[PDB]
Amino acid sequence: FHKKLQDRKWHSMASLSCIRKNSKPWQGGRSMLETIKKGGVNGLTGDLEFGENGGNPNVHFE
Amino acid sequence: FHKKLQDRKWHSMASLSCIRKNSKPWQGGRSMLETIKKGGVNGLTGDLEFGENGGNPNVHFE
Amino acid sequence: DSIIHIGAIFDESAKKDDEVFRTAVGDLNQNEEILQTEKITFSVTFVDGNNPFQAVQEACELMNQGILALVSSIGCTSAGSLQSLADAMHIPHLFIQRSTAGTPRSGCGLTRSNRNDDYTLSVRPP
Amino acid sequence: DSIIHIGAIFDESAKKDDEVFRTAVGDLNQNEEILQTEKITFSVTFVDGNNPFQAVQEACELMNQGILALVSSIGCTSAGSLQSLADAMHIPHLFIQRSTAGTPRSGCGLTRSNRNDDYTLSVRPP
Repeated sequence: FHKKLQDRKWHSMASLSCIRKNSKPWQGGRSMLETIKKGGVNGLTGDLEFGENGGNPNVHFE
Repeated sequence: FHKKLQDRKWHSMASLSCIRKNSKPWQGGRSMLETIKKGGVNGLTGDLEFGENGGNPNVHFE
Repeated sequence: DSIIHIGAIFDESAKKDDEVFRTAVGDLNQNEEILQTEKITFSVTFVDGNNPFQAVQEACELMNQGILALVSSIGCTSAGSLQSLADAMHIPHLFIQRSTAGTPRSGCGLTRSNRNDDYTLSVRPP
Repeated sequence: DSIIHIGAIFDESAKKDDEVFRTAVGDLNQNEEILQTEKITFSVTFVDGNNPFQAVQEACELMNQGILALVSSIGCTSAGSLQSLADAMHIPHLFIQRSTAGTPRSGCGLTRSNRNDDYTLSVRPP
């Protein structure tokens, strides 16, 4: 969200409705998903990021 | 449906809405379910009926 | 005027289930002994049986039209979502389990919440 | 005024996930380097994770309030229904798979319809 606000690409949230005649997706959703998908952070699990398949690849077993 | 009409215990169908503030179940539904559940017919599968668990008990393997 | 209306939700692979469903309604509407003065009408919707939200949405649209019962012919993936919807709305749900690609059936192992009354009747045997 | 609002759907067994979620929002709202002028707000709903219709309904209520993303911590039973809802509504879905009773995880095997864009990001590793 910080990167989206610091790149002048913000799309405001919308009130959506499910199972209605004129139900419509969030117009900001595709750009937000792509921004989140290529994000990466160092946290409590180690490194959290996503591969091309949309899944976190990182794991360690002892 | 024939039995429910004959017994004079018809409940009209209702237009229902899912995921709305005043979504409400069909008032005729409980009595209709119980009427269907204790139904039994001879058909293309042999005998179709339901046990107490709500499942058809009848099957034959060759 | 028609007061007997039923809904049906079919998997996209279940075209033969729709054909037989329509034939069965036809046969009954020609039977003078059963429902002597009333014709059965219906609304049928095909859905991706691997999309449970689509199955719920389309089943909800049929309930908005007004139905006495919901017939489903579908696999286990969307079965749990339809059963829980039927329980919430008090709509009798006649569930015909379809197997994937003619594979032997296994139980759906649904673990469906038993706190609420079960509106689902499982048409195929165990 | 808040323009950053996120939704969360938790299983009834996931009280610790809610506590940590709220703490993480707290920690970020104290961080001056990230989101320098904006506080994160949120709406959290607990659901029966074996009821997929309830999970969809409550996730839809969060989307009606207005959210930028949906976080879920839930088992496989309602995962397919939330993923298909997220795909329909274009809401980024951050899915944290919970195992039942500390059992070893297996893949959900939901086989989500691949015709539509996938809005689900699987947070836990394979």
